[PDB]
Amino acid sequence: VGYLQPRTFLLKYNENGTITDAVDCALDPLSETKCTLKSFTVEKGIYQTS
Amino acid sequence: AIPTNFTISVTTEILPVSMTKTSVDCTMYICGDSTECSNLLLQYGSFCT
Repeated sequence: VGYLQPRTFLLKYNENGTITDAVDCALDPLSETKCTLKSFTVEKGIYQTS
Repeated sequence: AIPTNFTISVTTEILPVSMTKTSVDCTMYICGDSTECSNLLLQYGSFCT
């Protein structure tokens, strides 16, 4: 049993119209940067967050 | 006219190079500590980006 919480989730849709990947935008600074840049594979470099 | 004597002078020129790097947070400058303001600004996220 789990309690759902209102968290921002980034979804990745494929060609079948179904959700195949979900990223929790509120969990880590790297996840926040991925949600802000709308990407899933960030390279090397510094980034500014909130 | 043919120059005979000579003098030595030093010319100083002032030229800027660069300035200071600044960062302006869109959320902290528009809303800050609010929920409805952030929900309304989410529609204008492209501008802040």
